[PDB]
Amino acid sequence: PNGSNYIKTANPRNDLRMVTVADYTFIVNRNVVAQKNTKSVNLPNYNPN
Amino acid sequence: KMDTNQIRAVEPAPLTQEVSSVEFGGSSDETDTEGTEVSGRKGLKVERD
Repeated sequence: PNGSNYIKTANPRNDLRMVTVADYTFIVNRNVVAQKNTKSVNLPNYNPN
Repeated sequence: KMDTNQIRAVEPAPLTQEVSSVEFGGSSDETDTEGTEVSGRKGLKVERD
């Protein structure tokens, strides 16, 4: 549902690392670099004074 | 010359039942939010129908 673009990999053998906890598995694409979500600030400007 | 009953009719300010205080993070737990607060393998497990 969220979408496949995380799995899409030229060589998935080296790039994918998973561990299966009780019910479902966590998946990492080694090449995909984590990125902070801009434009999701808590208060947009909030002049404190 | 004042009023005799006016002094007696005056009453102090009423009771304040609750005193406000700082609630540091981590005190709140097990609320009714749909967001994942269930912890451990219990949260990961999903029942089969």
